Formats: sequence, structure tokens, C-alpha cells
Amino acid sequence: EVKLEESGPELVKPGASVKMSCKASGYTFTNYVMHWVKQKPGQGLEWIGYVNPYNDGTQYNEKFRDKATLTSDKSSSTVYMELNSLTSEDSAVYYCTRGDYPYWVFEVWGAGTTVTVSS
Amino acid sequence: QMQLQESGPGLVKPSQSLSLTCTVTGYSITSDYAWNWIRQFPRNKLEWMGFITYSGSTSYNPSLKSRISLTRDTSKNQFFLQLSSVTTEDTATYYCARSGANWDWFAYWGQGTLVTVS
Amino acid sequence: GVSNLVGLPNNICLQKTSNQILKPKLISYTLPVVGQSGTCITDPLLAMDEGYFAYSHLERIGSCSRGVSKQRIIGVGEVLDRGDEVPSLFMTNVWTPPNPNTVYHCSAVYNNEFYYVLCAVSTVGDPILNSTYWSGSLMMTRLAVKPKSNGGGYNQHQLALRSIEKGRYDKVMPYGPSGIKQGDTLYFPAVGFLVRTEFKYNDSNCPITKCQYSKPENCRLSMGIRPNSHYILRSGLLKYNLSDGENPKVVFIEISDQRLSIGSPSKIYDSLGQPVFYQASFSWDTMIKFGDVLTVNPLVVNWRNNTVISRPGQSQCPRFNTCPEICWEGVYNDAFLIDRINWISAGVFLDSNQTAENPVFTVFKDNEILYRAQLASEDTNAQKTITNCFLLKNKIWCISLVEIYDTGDNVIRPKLFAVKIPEQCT
Amino acid sequence: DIQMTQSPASLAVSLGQRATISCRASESVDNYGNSFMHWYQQKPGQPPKLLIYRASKLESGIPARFSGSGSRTDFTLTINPVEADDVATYHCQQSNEDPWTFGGGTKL
Amino acid sequence: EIQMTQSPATLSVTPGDSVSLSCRASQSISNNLHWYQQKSHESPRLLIKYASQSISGIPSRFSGSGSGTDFTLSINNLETEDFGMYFCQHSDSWPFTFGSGTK
Amino acid sequence: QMQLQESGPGLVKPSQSLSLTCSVTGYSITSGYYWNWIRQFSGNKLEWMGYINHDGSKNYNPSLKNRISITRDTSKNQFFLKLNSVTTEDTATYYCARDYGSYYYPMDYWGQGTSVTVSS
Amino acid sequence: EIVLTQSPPIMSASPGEKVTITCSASSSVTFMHWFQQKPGTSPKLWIFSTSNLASGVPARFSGSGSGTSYSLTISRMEAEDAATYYCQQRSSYPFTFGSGTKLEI
Ligand SMILES: *[C@@H]1O[C@H](CO)[C@@H](O)[C@H](O)[C@H]1NC(C)=O
Ligand SMILES: *[C@@H]1O[C@H](CO)[C@@H](O)[C@H](O)[C@H]1NC(C)=O
Ligand SMILES: *[C@@H]1O[C@H](CO)[C@@H](O)[C@H](O)[C@H]1NC(C)=O
Ligand SMILES: *[C@@H]1O[C@H](CO)[C@@H](O)[C@H](O)[C@H]1NC(C)=O
Ligand SMILES: *[C@@H]1O[C@H](CO)[C@@H](O)[C@H](O)[C@H]1NC(C)=O
Repeated sequence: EVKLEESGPELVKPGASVKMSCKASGYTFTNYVMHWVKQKPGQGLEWIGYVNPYNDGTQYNEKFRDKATLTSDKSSSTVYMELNSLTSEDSAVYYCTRGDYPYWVFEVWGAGTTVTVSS
Repeated sequence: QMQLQESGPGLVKPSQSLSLTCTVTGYSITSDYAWNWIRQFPRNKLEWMGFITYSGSTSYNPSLKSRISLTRDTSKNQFFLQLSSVTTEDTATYYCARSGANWDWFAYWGQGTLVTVS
Repeated sequence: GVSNLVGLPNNICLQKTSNQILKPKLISYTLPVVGQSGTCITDPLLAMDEGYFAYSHLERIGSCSRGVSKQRIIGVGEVLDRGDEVPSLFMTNVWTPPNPNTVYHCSAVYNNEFYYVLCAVSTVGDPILNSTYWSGSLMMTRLAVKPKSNGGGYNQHQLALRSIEKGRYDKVMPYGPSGIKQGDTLYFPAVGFLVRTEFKYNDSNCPITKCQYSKPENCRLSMGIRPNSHYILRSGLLKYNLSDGENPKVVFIEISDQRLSIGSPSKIYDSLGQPVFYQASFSWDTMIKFGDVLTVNPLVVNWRNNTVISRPGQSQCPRFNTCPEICWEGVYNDAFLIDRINWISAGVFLDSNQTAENPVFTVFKDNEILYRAQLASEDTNAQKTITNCFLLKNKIWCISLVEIYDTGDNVIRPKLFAVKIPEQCT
Repeated sequence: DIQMTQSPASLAVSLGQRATISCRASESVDNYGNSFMHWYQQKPGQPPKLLIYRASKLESGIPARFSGSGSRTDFTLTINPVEADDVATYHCQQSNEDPWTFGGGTKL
Repeated sequence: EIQMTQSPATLSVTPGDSVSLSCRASQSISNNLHWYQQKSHESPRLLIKYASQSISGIPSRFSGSGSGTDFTLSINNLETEDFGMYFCQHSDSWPFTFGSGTK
Repeated sequence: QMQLQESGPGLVKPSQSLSLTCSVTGYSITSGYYWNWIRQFSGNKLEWMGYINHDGSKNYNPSLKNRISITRDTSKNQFFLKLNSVTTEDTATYYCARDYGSYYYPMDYWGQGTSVTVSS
Repeated sequence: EIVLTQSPPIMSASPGEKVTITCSASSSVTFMHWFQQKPGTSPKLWIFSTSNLASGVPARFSGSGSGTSYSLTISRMEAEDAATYYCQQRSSYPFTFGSGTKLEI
């Protein structure tokens, strides 16, 4: 079964940096890209950006280009997201999705890991 | 009907120009098929020397390629054969023919004109 | 409605599947004439750009090799929807050279509603195998993809060549099917005949490590069609700046020295907003040589590290051969890139070890073939394949010309296959 | 250049008898299952007339007694029967390779 | 980027009814938008790919339609398991944007 | 665009070596054309002195093969004609040119030439 | 040394009339370039190969010929065409030239 598992909910002070993990199991990890999508509580979804693990090729949103970086490793078949200097408007849940039918349809979704940026 | 009829001088000087003309009646030259110029030696040995297609392309005999030139005339609906440096053995009965439906056989032939080099 | 290949890949299959998900269709640029046979079509040329195409062929009567040349056809036209969401070539402008035996190795480029075909005039034969006596003459034909009713020189024009810049090379000749445009500049694929004595090669540079049967000079004597050949063939581009002046210079841009093989039929095509260069493998290295173009001038090509697609050779240089041995043999099986994210490309490749037969349309990654479809029987002989992919009504369609000489035909002609990159991966 | 030799050069046949002419091609004129051999009849004082095209097919209006057969190197032309209209010269022409060399002549 | 506007923002459906949700685009997207459904405290799940195609594991009531600018998601014989948030995401321009949301 | 400029002694004593230097501006000798010397006498008759190729291969007129030397200098980007023995029949204008040899497109660009006079 | 010769050594042409200049070769040559030279001016390539006009040459010029005989043809000569035309062979070394000037009237 294609299962994406997100690192458990964070608790981050403002001005710090946070790294979330998402592990992919049940399939060849270096054949489909992996997207990261933001959702504020009570608001709509925002696509942050994707990483291709076959060649480590990343592409970000314009609003999230200087805010997030996306890495991946095929040794553990895992994707990583690092956010730096988070304003307190980043208390939100993050989803790791699998791009299928090319790479822009998010069929398989992760559990969703939530981070809260407050003092 | 396409009666091809040849013409031109029947007596040419050696090491000169051999100009021959074929007129096609009843058909258009620049419509389809290929128009061949074929010579027959006095020993009844026929030889193919070239054709000109409907689009203006010319294919020549490799052994005559330096001397032979086939040209066309759309307005008069004729086609001309030119042979440079005609020698003594080039005396022959010349025919102009239409290539057939598959272009490798000569369906109708002209009456032919005898050219003597003397 | 045919446009160039741009944008993101949407609604296709780009995963490895063993199912028969590819459905090729037998398209034709013209209807076959009934009750006609006994002619052979050689040296085909198919080039595609912005919904327009050009074709060129030498139709001979009799033998395929040394029969009588019936005609040479260079014709451009529009690539339109044929009625059932399938693209077929539609010829509009046709031209025939008056001397079909002297025209060799045409090379076709689109730029601004005209199509520039650059060929080589040669009264000595094919300018590759008896290049020492070749004059070096070329020809440029401008064919309008939209021909007006009374245009005169607009429909068919012969641009005179007067200024040839070629540098150190003794002669140059266009040596491939299709090139690109960059603004007003035409980049034809081409080759340059250099003399062998001034060919600068480090004999310790070519990799001879993995094979115990290769002397380390074979990489240099394999750079010509003979070990003792006068000329070596260096591939590259020929540049024609149409705003250079009254008589533009035609400038030879040599290929980069990295992964240097012999000059073979090459092709540069603008895929997904960037040029991709494919050089054929007419040499010891039989893996497919194609890759991104880092710079057009000078020609630097980031070659793909492809391990799964190769070409059928002959004896002493088979398929999947990597050791440097002296051979000038091979086939032109091009690949058109359809996805720049994973570098997935589609093309027709022949699937036999020593024999040029079994054309299979293969969509493949760098080191994995995704899915393939047989265009004919397993023992059907095919020689040279030209694939061009595009977007028709937001669907990726690849039109491929294959030199299929299937048994039982009374006429020999390349077959045209429209293969849609399939929407659903099941 | 395929050298073409047809035999016999001097052939005389009585009326109502089968006439046989055998043409030798120095190379092969069959390439993709197509036989590029043609038989022409040339009456004296007249241009040659196409009798048989592609070595097995009869021209329109030509009587069916003229029958061409054979393949590869060797071809044959058979007349069954003859009459007082076959006094002509018969040529076998190849068209597989350049040039399209004709044959010699048959005096019949 | 292209803004996906979902209409109406909130909806009230008695079970057993048929409901249509509209997704509008600022630019013209060819056929590339996808319909997702997300329940309370759940990750979104895919319903419709490329505005017309249905994926496995989904009931056939969720039907997509439309091309260009206006797109429609139609649900027939609706039951209590269809209540939640619905999104449309385009996939032709590079900044993939989700819609505002529909109840 | 490039220019070729010939320089050398205009007056040369008989039976003395004659030297000309043709300087090239705007192009490279080692990557390019065939660089020739051509001599045109007092009567309007040109005679091809010889060439040096871009690789360094040197070709001479067989009527002059015992006296002519066409060497080159890449760092100064210029090439020299040296005549070992000069008689009164060498009073002529000398041109340095570039072309492509027996190529179909020679593109002969010629320098303006210098009139070398041989007398006493 | 293939020895070329141009048949009218001092051809005279009144302006506007059709004029033809012929170069004859001692043996067979594939090419015959034509150079134009004015007094006080280095020769310039005018017709390269056999019939190919060079860069900047007016369209009134037309080359022709084959084997050992080649021709330079001007359909309508103007006042600017009073020069000296030479034929050069490049088939076999050495390269050889000719002579032959033009007149205004
Ligand atoms: C190459 O072409 C020239 C053209 O004249 C010919 O003389 C020569 O024999 C040819 N060489 C071959 C076919 O090997
Ligand atoms: C050829 O390559 C070898 C590799 O070590 C190098 O030592 C040698 O100098 C090279 N020869 C040249 C650059 O002429
Ligand atoms: C073509 O020529 C124009 C002007 O002559 C120049 O601006 C342009 O850069 C040229 N294109 C090239 C060198 O690719
Ligand atoms: C191919 O591999 C070489 C090293 O073997 C590397 O330098 C090059 O970047 C690779 N090219 C691509 C397109 O991956
Ligand atoms: C030759 O064909 C066999 C199977 O028929 C294949 O396994 C082998 O790899 C081929 N040879 C090479 C050198 O790839």
C-alpha cells in the first residue's frame, strides 16, 4: 500500500527553524515526486512545492521560495522540509503528497503534521 | 493519343552539338510520367540515355553523363535532347518515348529520326 | 491545432508498465496511388516545427541502392488534425530539384513561415564516402509552409550561398534531418571534414579501462569511415543568421570534445523551451548519444547517461557495445524528449542485436525503459527512424518515420506512425 | 551496368509453332519481389512496341499468345502460335539498376 | 498565479439531493484541475483528476465537468458521508493554487 | 572583419633575399584559411607564389620551389615571404591573400599589395 | 602546370551591349574562378566556382562553361565594369591566371 507518514506535531518558538520528515513506503520511492502543501486551520490549502527524488529536483512557490527548502534521500526513502525564521503566522498543518498521473495530482496524502509557532 | 514526333538535323558534324527535339501531341508534359530519349544503333542495339520527369527532374545514363542534357518547354509542351562532342559512333536512330504507369517501361514511342555523323 | 511541446506534463503515463498501453496509428502524408509499384524510397527527411513539417525523399526505380533516381521531393506542409483526433501530415508546397542524383544529406529548419532546407550538391557521389573529391557545394531552398496562389519567389526560392565560415575544417556539409531556430538564426545539424593529420586527440583520454580487447588508438582511427581515411568527421551545427546581411555567412560550430565520436546524422530540436542534441552512434559507442544543449555557440552538449537504449550495429560493433573498436556502422534512431522533469523521451528504436529490424516505439527514462510497442513484426527490417513529438489539442503526439521494408510489398516506402502518449497508465 | 544477352540471335520458326527466346541478365533484376524485365517488339521501319511489362503482364490490346515467364537471371518469351505478323526484332530490357540497358536483337 | 475561486462559500444540502459546486479560474486552464474532499481533522482525499476522470475507490456519484474557466463538480443521491470541505487545484501554471473552499 | 597589410623593402638589390611580412588583423592564422602569396608582374599577369596552410603545411609553385619560403608567426599573427635569390624579373607587386584552397567557396580576400622594385 | 588562356586579350565593349569573355584551359578543370581587377586596386573574386556570383557582384554577371572552356557573361554592361578579368583554376597545383581588359566604348 502506498503510505506516506509525517513526522509528529512540532512546538516551535518564533525565530527558530523546524525540519519535518515524511517517510514513503510500499513503492519505488525514486519514481514519483513528492509535494509539500500547507493548510492553515480554518483556511484553504496552499501548495508549497515539490521535490523529485530521482534527480533531487525541487521547485517552490513564489511565497515559499525564501521560506522553505526541500531535500530528499533514497537511502531512507524519505523527504525532508526545513523552514527558517518562522513568523507566528506559520501555525499550520503540512501534508506530504505523492504526485501521480504525471506529478501534479495528489492522490496519496500523508497524515499531516502540525506545527505551532508561538512563545 | 500522345503521338510523340522527333525532329532535328539528321547530319551533324563530329565534335559538335547534337540537338534534337520531341513534341508531344494530345497530352501535357508537365502533368505526369517521364519522357525518355532512347537511341538505337545500326546493329539494332537499343540504348537508354535518359529521361526528364514531369516536375523537371532529369535522370541520365551514367556512361553519357558528361555530355547529355535533357531540357523541357512547358509553353510549347516539348522536350529537347542535347549531346556535346558527338563522335563517329553516335550515329543512331533516336526515339522519344513516354515512361509507363510504373515509369520503368516505355509505353508509346516516337517514330524516331536517324542521325548520321559524317 | 498542432503546437510545439511546452508546459508541464499533464494527463499521460510516465511509469513503467508491461501492458499494451501504446496505440500507434498508420498515418500518411499522401494517399497511395492505386495500381502503382516498383519503386523504392530512400534518404527520407522528416522535420517538424510549430505545426509545420517538411519531408524529403529520393524515389528510385528498381534497386533500392543503385537504381535510376525517379525523383527527389522536398515538400513542406501543415500538420493538421485528420478528423478523428489523430495528426497526419498534409503537404502544401512541393519542389523537385532538376538533378536528383547530386542532392545529398538535406537538413531542414523552420523560421517565420518559411522552411529552409540545406542540402549538399555533389557530382562525385555521396560526400561522406568519397569526400576527398567532393567540391564542398551546398544549397539552400526556401519553401513556404503557406503558399499563396501567385507568389513567385515566395513559394519556392533558392538562396545563393556565398560566404562559408568553417575554420580549421577542410569542408562542411549538413548531416542531419532537423535543426532549430534561435530568433533569426538557423542551426542545422552538420558535419565537418577535417584532415586526419591535424586531428588533436589525446590517446590516453578515451576510456579503454573496462575492455581488454581495445588498443587506445582505436578511438582516433574510429573517428573516420576508414582507419586510413583522409578526413575525420566532426559533428556540430551550421549557423545561418538571416539578418547578417545580403549574403549571410554559414558558420560551422564544432561539437564539444566531451564524449567525442564520429560525425553521424545528428539533430537538434527545441523541446520544452530548450535545445536537445542527438548525435547518432555510427561508431564503437552504441548507446544513444543525446542530451541537453548548454550553449548553441559553441556547441556544448550535456549528454544523457543512457544505459538501456542502444542501436543495432553489424559485426564487431553490436548493440550495447561500449569498447572502442574500429567500426563505422550504425543506424539513425532518434529520440524526442517529452518530459524535462525526469528526462523521459520517446522514439522508435530497432530491437535486434546484429540486424537492423524490429522497430519498437519506446518511451524510456535515462536508465529504464517505461513502455514499448511493436510497430511491425519481429523480423520486419527497418533502417532509420525519425521521431518528433508535439501537442495536438493538449495531447502529446509523436509522429515517427520508419524505414520499414516489410515483406510482401511491391513498393518500398517509409511508414508514418502517429503514437499518442497515452492518458491513462492502465 | 547489367549486360544483357538474349538467345538465339538467329531464330526461324514455322507457322503454328511455339517460338522460345531466352534472355540472360548478368546480375539479378528481382529485388523486392518485383521483376524488372520488359519485352519489346520492333517491326522493321517501326518503333519498338511494348509487349510484356514486368516479365509476366500483358500490355493492353496486345494478343495473349505472347507470354513472358522466368525470373531472377533467366527470362523467357514464348509465342504460341506464330502467324505472319511476328517478323520483327525482340528486345529484353532490364530496369533494376542504372542504366536501363536493353538486350540485343532476335531476327525472327 | 491563477486564482481558483470556489462558489458558493458555504452550502446546505439535505441528504438525497444533487448539488453542483463551481470552480472558476482567472486565466484559462485547459482541462487540468482536480477535485479533492477533506473531512474534519482528516487529510484531503482525491475525488476527480483532470476535471472529468474518476479514480478507484470512489463512488460514481462524484462527477466532474467543464473546461476552460468554469468547472463543475456534481454529486447525485448525496448521503451523510459526503459532508465536508471540497477543493479544486489547477496543474498547468507552475504555482498550483487551491480554491477558497465549499461546504 | 579582417585586414591584410604587406610590409617590406620596396627597393631590393639583385641576387639578394627579398622579405615581406603580411600582418593580419581581425583573424587567426592557426584557426582558419589558406594564406597565399601571389605575385603580379609589370605586365598585368598574376602568378601564384604559394601558400602556407593554417596547420603549417607549406605549398610552393614548382617554378619557384628552389627560392621561396613562406613561414609564419602566430604570436604576431603574420606571415612572411622570403625569396632567396631575386633577379630583375621579380620586379612586381606582391599580394597576401586568404582563401579556402580548392574548396567550392574560396572567398578570396586580397591585401592591397606592395610593389617591390628590383634594380641597381 | 595547366595553362589557361583568355581568347579576346583586349576585348572592347560599347556600354549596354551583351559581352562575353572566354577562358580556355590546357586540360580538364572542374572549377574556374573569375577575378576582377581595376588599376591601382588588388584583384577581387568576382565569380567563384563556375557560375556562382561572389558577394556584392551585380546580377548582370553570369558565369558559364564546362570542361576546359568557361565563359563570363554580362547581359547589360555599365560604366563600372571596365576592369581586367582573370580566370583561375584550382583543380591541380599550381594555380594559374590569364589576362584581358575592358574598354568604355
Ligand atoms: C569519387 O568521385 C570522383 C568524381 O570524379 C571519381 O573520379 C572517383 O573515382 C570517386 N571515388 C570513388 C567512387 O571511390
Ligand atoms: C595526454 O593525456 C595524459 C594523461 O595523463 C597527459 O599526461 C599528457 O600530457 C596528454 N598529452 C598532451 C596534452 O599532449
Ligand atoms: C545575427 O546578427 C545580428 C546582427 O547582424 C546580431 O545582433 C545577432 O546577435 C546575430 N545572431 C547570432 C550571432 O546568433
Ligand atoms: C553523466 O555522468 C557524468 C559522470 O559519469 C556526469 O559528469 C554528467 O553530468 C552526467 N550527465 C547527466 C546529464 O546526468
Ligand atoms: C544479444 O542478444 C541477447 C539476447 O538475444 C542479449 O541478452 C544480449 O545482451 C545481446 N548482446 C549485447 C552485447 O547486448
